Amino acid sequence: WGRRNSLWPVTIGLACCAIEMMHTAASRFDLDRLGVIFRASPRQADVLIVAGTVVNKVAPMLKLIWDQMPDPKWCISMGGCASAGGPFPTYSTLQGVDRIIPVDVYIPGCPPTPQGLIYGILQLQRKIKEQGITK
Amino acid sequence: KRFRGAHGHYVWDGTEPDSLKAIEKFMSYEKAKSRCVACYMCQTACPMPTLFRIEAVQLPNGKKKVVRFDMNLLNCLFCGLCVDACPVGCLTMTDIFELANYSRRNEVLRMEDLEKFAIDFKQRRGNEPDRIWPNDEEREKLWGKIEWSG
Amino acid sequence: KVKIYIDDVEIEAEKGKTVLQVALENGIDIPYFCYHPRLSIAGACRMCVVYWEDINRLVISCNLPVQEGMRVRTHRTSEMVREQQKYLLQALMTRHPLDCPICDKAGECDLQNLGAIYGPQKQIVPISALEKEREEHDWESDFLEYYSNRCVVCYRCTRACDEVVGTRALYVEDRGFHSNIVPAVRPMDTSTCEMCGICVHVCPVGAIISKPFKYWSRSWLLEKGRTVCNLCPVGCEIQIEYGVGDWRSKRKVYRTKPTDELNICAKGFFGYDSINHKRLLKTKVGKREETPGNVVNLLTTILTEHGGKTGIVFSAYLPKEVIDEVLRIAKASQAYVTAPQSVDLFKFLDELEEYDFPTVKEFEKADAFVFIGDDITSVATVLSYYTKKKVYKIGKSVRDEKLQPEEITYEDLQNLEGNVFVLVTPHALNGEIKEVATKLKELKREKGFKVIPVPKDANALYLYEVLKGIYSDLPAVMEACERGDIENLIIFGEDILEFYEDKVFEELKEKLEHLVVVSPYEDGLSEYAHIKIPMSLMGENEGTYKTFFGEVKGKKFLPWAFDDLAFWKYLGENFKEEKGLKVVKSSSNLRRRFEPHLYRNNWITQRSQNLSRLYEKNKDITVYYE
Amino acid sequence: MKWVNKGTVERVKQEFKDEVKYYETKHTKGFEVSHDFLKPLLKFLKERERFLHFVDMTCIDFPEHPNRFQGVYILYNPEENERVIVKSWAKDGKLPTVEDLWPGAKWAEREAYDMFGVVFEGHENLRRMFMWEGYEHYPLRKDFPLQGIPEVELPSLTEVLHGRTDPPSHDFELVHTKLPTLEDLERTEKARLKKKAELVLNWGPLHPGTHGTIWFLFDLEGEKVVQSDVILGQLHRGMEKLAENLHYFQFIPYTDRMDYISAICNELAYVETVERLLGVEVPEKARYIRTMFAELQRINSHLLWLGTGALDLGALTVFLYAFREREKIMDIIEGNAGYRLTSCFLRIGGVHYDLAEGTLDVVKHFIKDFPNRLKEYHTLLTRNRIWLRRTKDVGVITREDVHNYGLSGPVARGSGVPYDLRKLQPYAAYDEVEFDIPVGEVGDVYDRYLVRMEEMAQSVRIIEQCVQKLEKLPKDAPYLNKEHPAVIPPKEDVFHDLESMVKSFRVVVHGEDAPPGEVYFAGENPRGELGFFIYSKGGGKPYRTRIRSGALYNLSIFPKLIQGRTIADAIALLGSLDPVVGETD
Ligand code: SF4
Ligand code: SF4
Ligand code: SF4
Ligand code: SF4
Ligand code: SF4
Ligand code: SF4
Ligand code: SF4
Ligand code: FES
Repeated sequence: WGRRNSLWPVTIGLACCAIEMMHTAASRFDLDRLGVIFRASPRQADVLIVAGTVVNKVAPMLKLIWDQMPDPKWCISMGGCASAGGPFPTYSTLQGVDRIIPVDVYIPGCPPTPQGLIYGILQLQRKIKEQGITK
Repeated sequence: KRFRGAHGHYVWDGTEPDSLKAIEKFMSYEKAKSRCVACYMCQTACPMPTLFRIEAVQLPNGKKKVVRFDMNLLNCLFCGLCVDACPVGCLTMTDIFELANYSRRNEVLRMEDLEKFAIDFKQRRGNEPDRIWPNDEEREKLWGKIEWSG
Repeated sequence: KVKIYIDDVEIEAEKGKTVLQVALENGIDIPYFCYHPRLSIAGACRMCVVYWEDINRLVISCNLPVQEGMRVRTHRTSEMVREQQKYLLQALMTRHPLDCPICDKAGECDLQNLGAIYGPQKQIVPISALEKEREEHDWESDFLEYYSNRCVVCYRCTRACDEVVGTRALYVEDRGFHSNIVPAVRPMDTSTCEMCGICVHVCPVGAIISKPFKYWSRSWLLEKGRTVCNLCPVGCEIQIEYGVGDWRSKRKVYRTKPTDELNICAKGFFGYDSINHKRLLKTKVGKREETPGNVVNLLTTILTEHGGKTGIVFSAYLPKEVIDEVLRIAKASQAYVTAPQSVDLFKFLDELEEYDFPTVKEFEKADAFVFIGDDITSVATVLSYYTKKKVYKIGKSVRDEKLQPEEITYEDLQNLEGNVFVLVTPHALNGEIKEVATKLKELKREKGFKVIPVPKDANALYLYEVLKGIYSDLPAVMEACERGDIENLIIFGEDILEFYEDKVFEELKEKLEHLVVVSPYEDGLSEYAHIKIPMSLMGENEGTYKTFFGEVKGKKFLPWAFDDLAFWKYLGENFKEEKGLKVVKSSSNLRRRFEPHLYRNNWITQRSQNLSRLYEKNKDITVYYE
Repeated sequence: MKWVNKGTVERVKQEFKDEVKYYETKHTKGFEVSHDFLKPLLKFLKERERFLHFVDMTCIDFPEHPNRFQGVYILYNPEENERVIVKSWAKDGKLPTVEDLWPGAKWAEREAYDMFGVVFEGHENLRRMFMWEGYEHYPLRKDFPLQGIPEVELPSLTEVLHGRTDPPSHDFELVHTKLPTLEDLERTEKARLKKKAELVLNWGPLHPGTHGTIWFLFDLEGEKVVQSDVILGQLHRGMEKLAENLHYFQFIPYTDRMDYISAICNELAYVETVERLLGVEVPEKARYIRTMFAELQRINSHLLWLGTGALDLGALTVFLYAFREREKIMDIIEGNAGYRLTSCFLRIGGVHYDLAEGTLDVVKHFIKDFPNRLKEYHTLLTRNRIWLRRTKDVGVITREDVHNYGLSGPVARGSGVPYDLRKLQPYAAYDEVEFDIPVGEVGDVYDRYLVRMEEMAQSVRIIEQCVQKLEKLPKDAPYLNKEHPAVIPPKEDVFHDLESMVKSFRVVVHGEDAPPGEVYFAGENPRGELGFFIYSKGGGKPYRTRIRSGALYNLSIFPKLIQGRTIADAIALLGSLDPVVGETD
């Protein structure tokens, strides 16, 4: 329920979904009680949180940040833009980050509320808690 | 109360608007099931119609029956334009927001789901008044005791 | 020819036109309901009010002829006109139901459009959605449904039924606020009504609904295209409404509509479903799909090495371009060429030796009409909408009775006088073909009448023009197949099934070395084929037809279409020099197996689920007027 | 805000006799000039007629015309408060450069070349603005599809990792637009600035700074910046092209996602523009609800700029307080609009809903406290003077740069220019409400910080006036102009009568019946003048909707300020210009 197993994610703020990310980190919601350290350097991070829409111009740059992370890693696509392309079916928008980087949790919303982002993280933890529990 | 959360389909429970009751004679519906008459106003008003999938048929008795209603929330703006376009009081936005999941498939609502969401939303906050926030204790941490008035 | 003013804007208008006509031509939108360019003026809806400055009075523009220097004002500059538009639209909405969510007219409704643009914008006369009633009677029909509360009683249907189609099947049931439209005879499906759908199309609202289209879609979710209807030789231009398979609608034809010229019959209005029925859209060998290139090689071998033992049976439902390419290939293969119309039509035209084929527009010049043969209204229906002069008759008369035809004898034709149009149907002369043709040939030379042959199949007259002198007799070709003189048959369509029953082709599949069937359907004659080749239907090709409305060229827009013409032209690239032909003739008399009917005139309308219901109800009825 | 005065029009006609043609629209006044005389007219309008302030420039695509591209220019006379619009056709796909007249127009020319393909002879290394070097299309062209050209199969890797090969959603398109490579990004970087110094500092495309998506390029000599450029496009999604495919009312939610920090402000600018084109009056109750909520967003937006500005220099204690106050504003907006950030509160004709019960009591509880908390941030910041000296002398913007670069919002006011559209070109209710326009004297980073601070105070005074006005209105007063045909009525009306239902169906199926014509209107958004230039050929969908970003022009002056300075001042400079990746379309 409450695990000392810490998670070190890198928040990739690209659009509006990033503003809601800051509100979750602030004094109103306490995302620390869940063991989220939030390191800023991608070299020492294991969870890639894509918060915002990914433009085709940013796709090669984002993929590089992913391959540059240690192998025990997960990825959370916050909002529909990073999940499936969101409300932008246009010539310059990448329809979902899972097309260039596997994602483990999709958080719907435009943008999701701070609690929705928290529930989404618990879901990632739920997965990991029983990912090392089967085999 | 005005939160624009996961969509829902209000059900046939007796509290339908005059517009729907006026066309009930043309519909093939079941008590406690979706009110939708497949008018396509929600999807037509929506700037992202591709996320919807609505299908209706004409039964051999002449009545109309809705056979499919799916929504893909990952391409939704949560803008509320569709609810504005519903002329029968069927489409609605609930308070449901804990929908993060592991696959694009879990973010696709079928009709059966839209009904369950609305039924639950009406069951828990149907008679709740339209207030700026519904609970003052959860807000007291940040605001404190507010001097309300009539 | 005349200068007028609409909101102080000078506009030139041809004398004889109305203010409403002129305004619409110039893009000045004036709301209107009862005016229809094809019907007589009614002046009943009053929605077209304009302020006539010259007389300081509100006047209806649909009835106002243009006069030199007249000055009118529309809602653009007149509050009086604006107030009456709001009142008139509010009046119509008083008992109009809140049916838009399920009404088939939503999106293309005159009341919904005008009511939202010029209406009251709010409810002024407070009527509950639950009290939106008007007197009503069941039309007792499986195809049409009347919603009297949606009716904005405008009398377009009554006028169209009486002035255009002429069936006189509707009447206005009791006067006043509750005036409601009722069929003169119920059940409607077997009454004088010809189920042409014109009432559905002229209705400005969803009062008259097409049951086959009800609730299946929404008007704004369909694609639209216009082309030539090939279900008979008239050549009407109709609009096909279809879906593609995306979020809006299924990949099929949903309904069809006439243009504002109201040229359409039941076959054209309810037969759209024949386009969706068991289509053959890919080349196949046996039951296995095969690439067109491989089929082209098979045919190239058949005609190159065995053309002199190959017979080609044309279809009159083929456009000129395909007929010509196939005929050119035949002449390069030394094959036999025929068409089922060689049984009756070609024998008649050979004796008549010269005929007339004027356009429908030229029908105005006739003083009288003589119908010889079948029921013209059942063969080329829309023609019955233009034969408004005196009508004489020799032959079968069922739906033609609406024209009050006078029966006569061939001996009486000698005494008619002045620009007589003789419309003769060769498929209904049974053994008197040569005799009748000989008689009409005398009449055309001595008295100068116009002898117009009315084929029952769309491009049969062009087939005759391109096959005269070289066609083989259909029975002779079949007889040659039994003898073994013809080893391969390329049959186009199912025109042949009007003379031979299915079993014959079940046996021919065994006897022939190659039985090639070119059809649009996976069922029927194509089931017995060795090689199946798709044949295009209306809206799937750019082919021209020699019809009563002229030489009309269709449009290709249905996305699942098989490129019929491209296939044949590709095959033709393998045939350059003309080699010749073989002709077989025979005196055996083949009798037609079935008489055409208003709701079933060919193998295409036969595959329409809608028309089949109408046909089953009316097949035995022979008297509709007396 | 009037357009060209009769006097300057004649002096322009007497000088360009058969080369210009004066014209008027329901909402714009301007000129049509021959190609070879475009620049002489502009230089005349700016130098000899005082239209020094550059507003915007773009192009319209008319494939049915031989020239096919009409250049559109909009200038402003601050001395007389007038606007002018100048149009001209492109000769063989070219146009004259105007960057020597208005340096700020350089980026507008870059945007046009990337969206339409128009080259500006003499642009000084014209490169695409948003797309990468080598893109093969011009998306704003009418024959280019909105979804681009799908060419590559790009399955969902998460679905492939689980064997599920079937499409995961009924709207999942496997074919995708071609994706660039890291090498493709390198060419746009090198093709941007021509080597001038020792090292090529590269702060992007993605960097851990405050405005992480903004890409910068510095030419350094040790620690000094000689040359400098910016590369945007890290958030370009085709807004202007999405509008061409939507009805007017359908674009409101897309305006929230431009400057996501102040959504209600974006909606007000857009809606106020469309309401001019359609000629829609807004009832009083809605005008005060718009004005009040637009000001609550300005406070909310400045708090973010202040919180993120404080976060840039440590002192995270200010970030927590700033966001503590933002959470209060969001509790009011979310309770009334229904969403925390992308409100989608305004509607064409008024507001979505009336105020939620008890909403005025919460605002009063906020207006009483917020004044005291503003005094905390003033002294909690100036407490540490280690940074106070780091701003009182750098980044000075002269009034010449305000007009030459087209600056607006706090950036222009901090330099002395009292350019505030809430007063110069009133909208919603800023005429019936009394407030003051803060203006600086030095024009440095500090003056812009102080300008934004009093704007929050001035906004509290505006909200206070909107509260007393709303209390005096019966809750019976309308918040929607239901009598206009282009205004979609609330569902409650449609559930009740047919007279309302037919309006909903008409607008939703066909769109509003917009008349032909053109309109240019702008709103005083927290970061500057948010302009909307709409061109209508008639119908439910606009032919072209050009969005003039006030923040975009505020960033165009960045290379001028950091030049000849130290790179350490880049963090404080960028923060004092308050840019947003979202307003770069
Ligand atoms: S999901 Fe919505 S809020 Fe998040 S970046 Fe995309 S459009 Fe903006
Ligand atoms: S608008 Fe309402 S009734 Fe119409 S299709 Fe959507 S949910 Fe169903
Ligand atoms: S909330 Fe907006 S984007 Fe989502 S389905 Fe409804 S109208 Fe479409
Ligand atoms: S007739 Fe027109 S206004 Fe009446 S319900 Fe049907 S679509 Fe609506
Ligand atoms: S559909 Fe045609 S024939 Fe039948 S009643 Fe109407 S107008 Fe007459
Ligand atoms: S049924 Fe249609 S066409 Fe006939 S009167 Fe009524 S509204 Fe007019
Ligand atoms: S008359 Fe002939 S051409 Fe005209 S619609 Fe009927 S079948 Fe088609
Ligand atoms: S249109 Fe003139 S009265 Fe009906």
